[PDB]
Amino acid sequence: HMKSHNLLEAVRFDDQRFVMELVHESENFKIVSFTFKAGQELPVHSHNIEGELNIVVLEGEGEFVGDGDAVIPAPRGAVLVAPISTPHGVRAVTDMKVLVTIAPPI
Amino acid sequence: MKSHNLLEAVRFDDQRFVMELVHESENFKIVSFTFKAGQELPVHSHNIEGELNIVVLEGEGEFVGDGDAVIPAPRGAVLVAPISTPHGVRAVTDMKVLVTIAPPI
Repeated sequence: HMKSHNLLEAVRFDDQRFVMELVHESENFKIVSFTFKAGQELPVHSHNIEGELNIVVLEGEGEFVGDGDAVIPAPRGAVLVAPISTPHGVRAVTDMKVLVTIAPPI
Repeated sequence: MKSHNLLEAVRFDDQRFVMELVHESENFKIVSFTFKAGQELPVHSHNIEGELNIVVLEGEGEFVGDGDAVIPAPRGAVLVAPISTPHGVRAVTDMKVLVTIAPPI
């Protein structure tokens, strides 16, 4: 076991690209955060396997990106749920942090 | 596939916390809980393997465990715990959390 992470207590930016940080990994799920400066992006991708992910916008605003660069607005508190095999990406409009939970883990 | 703006049209109930199913599949169950300040998701556990995570989307609270032990849960805090470890949530301010359970019970 049991533990907490204050994910907005101190965020880490990188001006050249997004920052990826492992929050948790077990047999049950993998939890990772992505911290973006405004305009940065986690490019659209997928892993050709079973399971789903959810992407929760913790801070800032952005877009959930998919197949053909199609976008869903991702305001703070928005959650995207998708199969891991479905192309997904994230684009930050403002400085932004998201949490990704993947189950089962890749 | 599908997105939910969980801080849009937030629903509170004066008498009890509001639980809303976000997503359910074989992989995980995703549920939101919306609390007025002072409301609580009572400490609970199920004797089965798996874990849950609780993400604070808005407001501030406390993650609650065995013996009423607390861990501050500011906005953006994430609790990860076994499903079998006693876990609850207490809202200090009006609060909304997202809970992901894997595998779902």
